[PDB]
Amino acid sequence: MASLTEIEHLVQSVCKSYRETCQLRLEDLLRQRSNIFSREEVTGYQRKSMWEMWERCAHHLTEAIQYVVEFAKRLSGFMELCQNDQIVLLKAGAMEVVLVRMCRAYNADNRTVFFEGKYGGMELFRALGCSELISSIFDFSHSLSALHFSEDEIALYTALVLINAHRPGLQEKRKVEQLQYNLELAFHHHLCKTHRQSILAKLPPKGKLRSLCSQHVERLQIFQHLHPIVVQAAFPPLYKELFSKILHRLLQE
Ligand SMILES: CC(C)(O)C(=O)N[C@@H]1CC[C@@]2(S(=O)(=O)c3ccc(F)cc3)c3ccc(C(F)(C(F)(F)F)C(F)(F)F)cc3CC[C@@H]12
Repeated sequence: MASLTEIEHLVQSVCKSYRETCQLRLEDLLRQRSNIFSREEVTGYQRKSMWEMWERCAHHLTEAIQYVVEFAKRLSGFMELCQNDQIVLLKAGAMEVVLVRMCRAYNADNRTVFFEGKYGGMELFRALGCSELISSIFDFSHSLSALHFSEDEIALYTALVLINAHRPGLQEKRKVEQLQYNLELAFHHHLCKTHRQSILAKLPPKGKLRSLCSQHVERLQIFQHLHPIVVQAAFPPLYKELFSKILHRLLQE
């Protein structure tokens, strides 16, 4: 349906929604790159109990997912969908959007990430006992950072991660299909206009994001078996809803 200028307003409106629902400002993230944790502070984290590290990380993932819900709310056409599809889209997209957004807090020169006020490497999360998933998270961020995303690019790409008509459970599939197409056009027009079409082939493939989510849910089903009471008492209720309601409350707000 959409025309040009109408499709150009969408680019501006999708970048605004993303700028707003940013957990950390990109400018403040590049400012703290020099604040690397000491070998002692690193050792502190490595010596934490597995369940205390897991609940510290679960709380951080929940906080990040809560910004993605807010982003989805301000996303043009998203709140114009039915509530079933809104939950379908978030319950698949939210984690993958977080996995994309996290590249802004990864420094590729020292292979570190901003965590709890300072930058630290893979070794910081050793207490989690899922080195393979940590490796995959850092390697994904490494490849995404190599694209040298702009704030507009990272905004349109994440809205496309979120709006996928190939999600099982969509009641109004054709409505989502129309929005996914308008957002695809908007993304391609910005890449065209800014002479950045090159990144399309360089972008991550279909199952790269999908494999991280499966690795995460496999590794949680493993922890949750060893410490089921830790999950019930010390894990956030939104984390448990998405990976083991809250979404209805956050949506109508
Ligand atoms: C911008 C900002 C704040 O950095 C951000 O968006 N963070 C994201 C939200 C929290 C965070 S992190 O920093 O704590 C993190 C953890 C391990 C890493 F290797 C790298 C980062 C996180 C926390 C737990 C997990 C688990 F799957 C994992 F098992 F991997 F730890 C969990 F715990 F959920 F299972 C994965 C991730 C990856 C995405 C980032």
